[PDB]
Amino acid sequence: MFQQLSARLQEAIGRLRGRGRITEEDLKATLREIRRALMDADVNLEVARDFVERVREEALGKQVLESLTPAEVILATVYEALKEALGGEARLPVLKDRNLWFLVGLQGSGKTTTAAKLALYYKGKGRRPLLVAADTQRPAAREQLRLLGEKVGVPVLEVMDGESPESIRRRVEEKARLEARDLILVDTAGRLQIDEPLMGELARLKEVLGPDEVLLVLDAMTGQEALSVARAFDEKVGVTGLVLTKLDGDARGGAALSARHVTGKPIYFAGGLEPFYPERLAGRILGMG
Ligand SMILES: [Mg+2]
Repeated sequence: MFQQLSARLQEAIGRLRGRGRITEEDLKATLREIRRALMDADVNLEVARDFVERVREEALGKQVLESLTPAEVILATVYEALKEALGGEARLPVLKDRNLWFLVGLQGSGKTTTAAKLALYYKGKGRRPLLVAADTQRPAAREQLRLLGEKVGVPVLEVMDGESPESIRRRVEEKARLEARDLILVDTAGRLQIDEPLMGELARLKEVLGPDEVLLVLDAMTGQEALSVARAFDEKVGVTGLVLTKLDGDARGGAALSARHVTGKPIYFAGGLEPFYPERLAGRILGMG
């Protein structure tokens, strides 16, 4: 995962291998190399700085300068720091008896596909999901979700053009009652960029529907821009967790590695969609697969 970063971290660590004890300047050099590798992978500057300080403190705590196999001590330390940067421990949203979640994000994030994949994931766990195609301006966005629902075997309520949030609420409620739906996944409007009309409509929909989770879907390939998108969605709408898509196309990793620090939000899922496992990703970056 994250090809360029992975190669650079592995090389930085491997440079230390089979050479016996290393010097302080050797360690500092290695840290500077890791820092540059993170920077080049579009990790947020402060995240990268904190990461290497963490590694250094942890490595020195493990007596790296006395070690006869310092590369292994570095490897361990970097693994942990990666784990932590990525979220520490696997996290998922809390289901209750009934749940109504928003998916938010830019057109291009994979939001709509993600909504359908999440519905399938939770159907496999025994929930009874309902997809809601909530774009009140674009019939094609609603049709997209309708087709995906048919593919995954999950019902889809399509909002009407210009439908009020209150009417959406009523129709969703009705359908959920008639169909015993217990997980309502609202695919909100996707647009190419953030603007005030979008935000205001999302914020209003949120006031009226009262979602228990707001999942922000981000194309990881956008790098740091994703986290600026995240901050904007959080400030203007309010997010509870992230879904990162297109991780397999991301050679860099900066968004994943920076999200916890920058946004304070968990990465729930990774995009054909699985719960996000920070430890697995940390291993993959380091070549343990
Ligand atoms: Mg308000």
